[PDB]
Amino acid sequence: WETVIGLEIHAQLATQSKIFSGSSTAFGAAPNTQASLVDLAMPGTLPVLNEEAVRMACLFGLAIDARIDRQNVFARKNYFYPDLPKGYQTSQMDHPIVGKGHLDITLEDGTTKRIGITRAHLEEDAGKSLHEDGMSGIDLNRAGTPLLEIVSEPDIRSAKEAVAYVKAIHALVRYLGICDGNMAEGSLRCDCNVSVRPKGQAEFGTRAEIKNVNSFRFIEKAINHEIQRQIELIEDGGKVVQETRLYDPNKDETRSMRGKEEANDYRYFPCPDLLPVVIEPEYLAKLREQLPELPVQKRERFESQYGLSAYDASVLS
Amino acid sequence: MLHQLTLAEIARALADKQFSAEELTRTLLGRIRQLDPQLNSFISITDDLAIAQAKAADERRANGENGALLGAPIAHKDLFCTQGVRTSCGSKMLDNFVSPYDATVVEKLTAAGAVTLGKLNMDEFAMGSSNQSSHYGAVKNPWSLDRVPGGSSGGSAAAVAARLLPAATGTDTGGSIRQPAALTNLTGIKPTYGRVSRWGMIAYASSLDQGGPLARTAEDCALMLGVMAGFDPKDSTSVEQPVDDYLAALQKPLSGLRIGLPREYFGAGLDSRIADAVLAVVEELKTLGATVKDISLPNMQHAIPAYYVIAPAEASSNLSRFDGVRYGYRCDAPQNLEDLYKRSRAEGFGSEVKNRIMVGTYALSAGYYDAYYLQAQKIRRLIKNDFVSAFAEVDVILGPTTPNPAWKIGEKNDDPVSQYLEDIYTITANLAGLPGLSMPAGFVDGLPVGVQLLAPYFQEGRLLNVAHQYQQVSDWHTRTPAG
Amino acid sequence: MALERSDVEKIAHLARLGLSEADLPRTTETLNNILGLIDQMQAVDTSGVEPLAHPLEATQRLRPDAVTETDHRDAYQTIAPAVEEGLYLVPKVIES
Repeated sequence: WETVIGLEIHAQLATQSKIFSGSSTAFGAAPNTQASLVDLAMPGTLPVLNEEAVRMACLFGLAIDARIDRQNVFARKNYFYPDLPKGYQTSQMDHPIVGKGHLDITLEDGTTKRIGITRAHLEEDAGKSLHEDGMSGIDLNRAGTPLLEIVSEPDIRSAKEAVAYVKAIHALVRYLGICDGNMAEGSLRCDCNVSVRPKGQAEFGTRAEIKNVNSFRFIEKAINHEIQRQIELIEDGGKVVQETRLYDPNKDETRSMRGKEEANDYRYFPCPDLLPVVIEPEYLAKLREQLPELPVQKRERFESQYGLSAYDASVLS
Repeated sequence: MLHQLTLAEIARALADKQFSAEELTRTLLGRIRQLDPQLNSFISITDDLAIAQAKAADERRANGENGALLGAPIAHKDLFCTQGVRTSCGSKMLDNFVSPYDATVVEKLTAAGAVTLGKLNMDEFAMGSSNQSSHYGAVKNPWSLDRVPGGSSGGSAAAVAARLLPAATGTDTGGSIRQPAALTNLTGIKPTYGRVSRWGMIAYASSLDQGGPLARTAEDCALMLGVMAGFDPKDSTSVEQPVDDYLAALQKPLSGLRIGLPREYFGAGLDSRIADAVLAVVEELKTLGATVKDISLPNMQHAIPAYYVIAPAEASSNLSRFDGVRYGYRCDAPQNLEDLYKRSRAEGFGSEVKNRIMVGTYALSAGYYDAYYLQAQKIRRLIKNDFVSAFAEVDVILGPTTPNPAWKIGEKNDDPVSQYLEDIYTITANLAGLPGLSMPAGFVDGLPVGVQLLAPYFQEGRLLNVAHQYQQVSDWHTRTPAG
Repeated sequence: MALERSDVEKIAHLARLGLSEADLPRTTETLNNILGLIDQMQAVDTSGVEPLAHPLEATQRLRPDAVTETDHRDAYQTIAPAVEEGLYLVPKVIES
């Protein structure tokens, strides 16, 4: 058996004002309190890109050792949903902020393997529905919040490797001061594109996308219980269908949220209101000088030059 | 006797202490509400805000502060958002929508010292060039009650031409200002893309939309453009440029100014009458002391399809926000969420907007994208290239505006072939993002026709300059008493 | 270049449109005419040349992380058709 998985990590950037709006980010139980004129998607209103957002973006791009493009254009992800105020989600399809990087992930049992990251673009969040009371209520308190969608290359294999990769992303981003890192508050989220295939045949093994995974333990358990599930499904044959599943830690079972009848056409195209932002090598030249010392190399530097053990150096770093 | 209004003469008269802005606005409003139902050019007339703004215009005029135009009566399009006033764009969808925020253009103009009377009728989201698809009723032309004033700014042109108002605010999306101006013997100017901000201005085609003033004289729309231009930090498409001295740019001679007359502006679509009406203007411009040279545009004919691929596409995304969850009009019986979307967007507007959104979605759909949208954009690029290649020797490119005189109502309104075959010359400037100006050439069968002139980037002062030099040759001022 | 009622159906599903049986033929006809108009551009070669999304060749677009004041509750619901404790009421079930 060969388990080829993938990871789609959404990181919530810690900025005061929203990416295109002027409302605050951090907030408590008060609903609809962080929605100005921009977030309500009023007719005739226009969005303006945040400075520290793209700054932190290309900062992460520099930290991950990726070739940053000179120009990047925001594209539209047109889908209709009550949480989404406008008729399209401002993301990045072609020419993202960050592309093709690599992260040194720390594992156990000897070798410390390197994993690849295909891209890392700027996305946007939507509203939130809660179960009440009847009908439902949509809260745009989190709507308009800047997002960083780090999409990883399918080089990641075992589940433990995946947990290690999520921990490495979390640590690096925490060091960069981009996101809070607290998964409990709902800042750092991720999805997993897990797909297994029997060694020898490129055949069989449909992809399974498990969404909404919180803790590292949840990640590990869900990925395992999905891998073995797919293994059984291929062993029996049956019907290998593409669906977007979810995981609940209570029963440790995989549930299907939506049945994919056909490939969803989001209709991507360059956004006509927002012009492509040009990041010059001078920007990167200043940010590289502003770049903090990476934890993964700082603990190893705590091993090399200063007399210290692996354990205490790591927990110190 | 107060029908002969113009912002220059009105500022001069108010400076002469003849009366207050209140008397002017009350008399003019009196003229409005009496004859309006015959042409139906206005949808709503706010009296309280008008009289308040008039008194404030008086107290401001007392100390003569902050403006070239003080207490000038100007109306706005249903596209521009207004605090307190029902912005609707002239549609069933955006009906009963009182915007909680104003617009940069309305805010700037009012802060400059201009009284707003109310809102005039327009096409649904600037879609259509006939103003017959209006939910509030079709607008009638002051010269011919059986024909159309144009679109998608027919209401403004009809309002100003019919002596109701001295100056109004219009839109430019795909030749939606030049055509109504030409059909109503008016002077319409479109600024370079990025000059006038779009904040508050509801978009139909983001990369094509641009707000421009519409008035009787070039001087008037110069006085308006001088105010309504400039950068706005809230808008991303706005560009920073300091040239805003249009009023002083006048009275500059046409000594040895090169003028381009394209071959493609003379084809099989335009009638000979307007052709002679243009050649007379060219000869008169030669008498003014300007030189004329033949220029070429290889990709001018290919301007018509590409536009109707780019403009709908963007719209199909721009109008995607109109679902009725946050504002506008909501379904009476929403069985489902999908039912809410589909029914609300169904009972928005009829066939025109819906079908154009359909063609837009078809153009943006997976697969057809590269063959249609990308194609149209690259053709647009070729057009820009042709323009920047042409303007290397020619300063201003002149030609005919509308290829056909005004057509009657109840005819080919259901048929879009004639609708599309109208705007052929006027869309090139929109696709290229160049500043344009339509000034009336004369009259055909009692109906007014105009000539369009195009200029290079960020120098509208020159086009309004040749416009002013043109104002010296032949004036059509005494046209107000008839209608 | 050609279209059936189901093409118009799927386009309607994408852009979310309510269409009855009586409106179908006329819409198909007009749409086919429009496509018949746009199809002329395919004759022209477009190799090498780049697309034009925006008329002006503008650059960076930055906005500082400056927080702007927040409005009150009452200003939102004045136009909103559905309101409960400051939230928009919307049907949850999505099918067909």
